[PDB]
Amino acid sequence: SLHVFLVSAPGQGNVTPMLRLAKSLASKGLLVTFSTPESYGKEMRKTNDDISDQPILIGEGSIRFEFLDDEWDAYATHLERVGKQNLPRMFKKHEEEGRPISCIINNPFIPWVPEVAESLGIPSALLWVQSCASFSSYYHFFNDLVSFPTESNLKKDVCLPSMPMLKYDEVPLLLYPIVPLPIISLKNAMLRQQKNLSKTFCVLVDTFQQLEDELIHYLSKLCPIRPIGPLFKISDCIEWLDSKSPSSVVYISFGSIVHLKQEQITEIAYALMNINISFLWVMKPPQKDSYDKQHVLPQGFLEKVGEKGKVVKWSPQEQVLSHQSLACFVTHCGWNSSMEALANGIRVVTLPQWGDQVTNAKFLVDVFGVGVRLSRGDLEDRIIPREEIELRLLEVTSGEKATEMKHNALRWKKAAEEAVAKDGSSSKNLQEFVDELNNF
Ligand SMILES: O=c1ccn([C@@H]2O[C@H](COP(=O)(O)OP(=O)(O)O[C@H]3O[C@H](CO)[C@@H](O)[C@H](O)[C@H]3O)[C@@H](O)[C@H]2O)c(=O)[nH]1
Repeated sequence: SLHVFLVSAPGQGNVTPMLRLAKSLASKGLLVTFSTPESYGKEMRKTNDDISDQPILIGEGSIRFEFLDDEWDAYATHLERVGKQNLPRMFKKHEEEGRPISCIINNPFIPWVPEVAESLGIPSALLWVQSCASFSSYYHFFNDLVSFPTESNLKKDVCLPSMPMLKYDEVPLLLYPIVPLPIISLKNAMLRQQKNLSKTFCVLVDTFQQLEDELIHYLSKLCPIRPIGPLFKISDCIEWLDSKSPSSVVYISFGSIVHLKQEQITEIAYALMNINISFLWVMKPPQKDSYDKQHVLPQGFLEKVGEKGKVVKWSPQEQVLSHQSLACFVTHCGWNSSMEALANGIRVVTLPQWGDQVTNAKFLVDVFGVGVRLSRGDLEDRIIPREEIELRLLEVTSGEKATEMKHNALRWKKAAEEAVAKDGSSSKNLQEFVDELNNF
């Protein structure tokens, strides 16, 4: 019935939640138009045959794919410029066909979208694609409410409300003073998103109330949040895994962006060879425009390790992480992977790299209690050697608190599944958002 337009920044980290939310809304019986820049839509339309220029009927609703014309930080202003003109182009064609948009939902890395929305008098909504503690970090940074590291004091602790104390290198690294050249682009977009929050009536977050309970209430009277996660639940690999014994495979994957250093890759392989543990390891091939090059393994690696180890280029990570044969998840602690691990009951080994990964790894290890810390990310600037890698793999699988960390994980999978059930907090939140879309 209701035409709700969704628009994502390019990239797995942003498209996966927007699309997951799109499927949620369509299931709730709405016309949902997902939109992403064409240069990126090109790459998911080649790999997908059901991204097929018809609505995919979901529940009582449907999902049409109207990619914004990319005409393609130099890119950031280009996407803004092109987009601020071509977006209303799409809201005229749509309106003048009897189906006009009643809400635009964007993610932070296109923070100008709310402006365009309010320019046309369309209500603007924000899908936050990180944790509520990541939101709270940015909100308090932008509004200058709590003290943060400065060039004058690069190592300052930070005390945010209803959060553990974070060390200088546990707050999302986009807020760190020492920021490389391109990293400034995303920094401003996050801060630009904090600015336009005034122009937004609802902030949706892929978290569940039990996971970040006290922070969500604190923000409910400051900058209210709507937890509607885990979105992925609300909305050769397997057979090989089907042939292992339960709780025995080390699964390793660092998402679609992180490309570790060769030296770091080598210490992981020797680590896995040494302790002779079963593993599934995603080693992402690079972009064919070099930039950074394909990794290599030790010689005879695959043949020394044998049936115990398996290297793939990409993985059905949702299917993998629900698999009883997994023992742990060496993760870069992206939020989409952190939520997948939490809602599947998987213990983690944290190797965060940049952005909010350091925060999420702080929480998984010290707050959520579901894993072991392996590294501290980019400000640490240290090749984690094979011996501590072997060390954390034994702590998380057979150490003293291994079963305790397992129990913790199970209870978070229990609590994640309550929230997504028909009457749970997140299902209710999501319906009350649908309840508010209609009423206005
Ligand atoms: O082999 C793989 C590896 C990953 N995934 C999927 O890829 C996504 C990974 O997302 P995430 O865990 O969020 O990793 P990144 O792509 O690095 O996410 C980026 O965007 C997120 C939202 O801004 C931030 O939390 C991260 O810091 C940023 O790196 C998840 O849906 C995984 O299931 C696969 O299907 N197969």
